[PDB]
Amino acid sequence: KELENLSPEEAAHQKAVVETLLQEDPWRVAKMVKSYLQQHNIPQREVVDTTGLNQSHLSQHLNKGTPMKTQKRAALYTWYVRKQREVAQQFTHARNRFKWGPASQQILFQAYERQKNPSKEERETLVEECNRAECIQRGVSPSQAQGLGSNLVTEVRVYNWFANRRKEEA
Amino acid sequence: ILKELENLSPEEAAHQKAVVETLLQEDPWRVAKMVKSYLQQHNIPQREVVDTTGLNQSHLSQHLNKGTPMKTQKRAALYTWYVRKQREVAQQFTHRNRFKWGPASQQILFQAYERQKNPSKEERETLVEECNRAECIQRGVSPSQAQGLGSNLVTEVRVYNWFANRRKEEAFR
DNA sequence: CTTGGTTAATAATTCACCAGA
DNA sequence: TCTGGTGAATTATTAACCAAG
Repeated sequence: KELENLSPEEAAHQKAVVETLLQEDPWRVAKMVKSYLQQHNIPQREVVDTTGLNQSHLSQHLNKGTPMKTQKRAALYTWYVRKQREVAQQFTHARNRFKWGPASQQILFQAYERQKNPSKEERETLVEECNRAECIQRGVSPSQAQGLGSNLVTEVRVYNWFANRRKEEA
Repeated sequence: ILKELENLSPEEAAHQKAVVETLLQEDPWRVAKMVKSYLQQHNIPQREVVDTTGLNQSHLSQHLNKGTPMKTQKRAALYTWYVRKQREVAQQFTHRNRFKWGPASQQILFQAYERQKNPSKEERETLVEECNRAECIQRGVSPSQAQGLGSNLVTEVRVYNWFANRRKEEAFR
């Protein structure tokens, strides 16, 4: 079961962390929040949907060094620190639209450069070849940590990454 | 309250039905490029099209900027809109939509800035008219005193926010 | 299956807009 | 004479179906 996602002493840590970041340099902290969001391909939307921060604003702050009031940044830094409810999910092999991580794509291109063939066999030869990459890229790495949740490479996807790439070239 | 007392002309419409009827045979993409260049030049919000072409924003874009296949009926709504749109040639003649900076105006504003960020209202309303020139010129009809740029007509306030923004554009890099 | 068509979503961008010093 | 902060709006880009050879 779950009985850990809430510890006062532990939480204190979360909180204490936010006040170290809200004292650090915003853009330094920002590009940290970005890198994570990147590494873990987390829908920008998921953040907004919860911090109540303005999409345009957030984007502008994470990609451009646009000024964000402390209280706001507090909202972000928190969500960020509390988000590691995600490692608990990659630690226990036990919505959001799927997103192709750069890692999986760099290879998705192979089969294409090699042979745009959609073989439901030489597909898996990449499905777990992507997921192994996705898992690697984002800290963890057990070929089996299924904590990829919604970003997990599947054939309800790979087949499409080829399909689409097809409808492209002329 | 400008007039268009021929707006509903027999021949006039007849010709419209024929041209869309033509492009509809022409290469779908060559037409797009055409529709795109018009939209670009006159800096028309893609959105204005979508609202009245009942076409899918994503779709309209993909077709116009990429080689995305669109079935006839829609591409029909497009052209029809396109040719009907070329009505506003009246607006530029007979001397509600978010404003936008055409390239010609912008390439000119960078100087008035890289030169010296001087936002002197003495120099602002000087620029408004200089860009407002390029705009008309870039888009044929050059009757400067023909506020035909309508929603896209450069104003003192714009150049302000522009300069303002560009300055504040110099943040964490 | 897959290619013509098509889009709900997501997010970068653009242009503003406002509070004070 | 703006400038930190902010955001409603617009649009390129995503990852999808879906009908039908």
